[PDB]
Amino acid sequence: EVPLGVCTQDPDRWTTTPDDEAKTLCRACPRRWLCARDAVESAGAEGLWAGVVIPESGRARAFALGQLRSLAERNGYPVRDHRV
Amino acid sequence: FTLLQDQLQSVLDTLSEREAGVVRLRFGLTDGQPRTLDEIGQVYGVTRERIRQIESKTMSKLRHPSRSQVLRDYLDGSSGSGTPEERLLRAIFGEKA
Ligand code: SF4
Repeated sequence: EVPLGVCTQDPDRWTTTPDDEAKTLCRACPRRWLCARDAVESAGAEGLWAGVVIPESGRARAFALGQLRSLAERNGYPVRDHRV
Repeated sequence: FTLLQDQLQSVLDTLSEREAGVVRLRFGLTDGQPRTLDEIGQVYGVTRERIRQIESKTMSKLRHPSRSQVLRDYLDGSSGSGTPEERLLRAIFGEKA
């Protein structure tokens, strides 16, 4: 099976207090572009997904979700629009 | 086989004590009776607005793959249950998952 992201160990270091070592691990993550799709499809995704810390609001959040949508599609994980 | 109840317990243990308690109260994992946000403010002694902030933020922690990716496989078997666990799962994953 595609393995779990290492984030499942120490979830808070991705969801709540992300640091550079966590982002480094996302860059090496085998499910990174699946994770980027899922960030766009998740209600209110926040924090470190797919190597991108998603801001909680504003145009910065719009940019991060736009980038993750485009990278997801580009790597074979297009967002299902019926699920956004 | 790890039961959904046991997987949810392990996931909830990754939350702060107050986040876990708010979640359990909200979805009736405590006794089978879900609580309104006003009632959860009743408990914990905070305003309805803080219960709402905690709930939204905790829900986004639970949706992140660090907590959601092993729960996602239970959704289809749990959907249509009528259970509190299905209720929490559906709140995490939404109604189109
Ligand atoms: S890319 Fe996603 S699944 Fe992989 S470690 Fe990062 S947050 Fe976890």
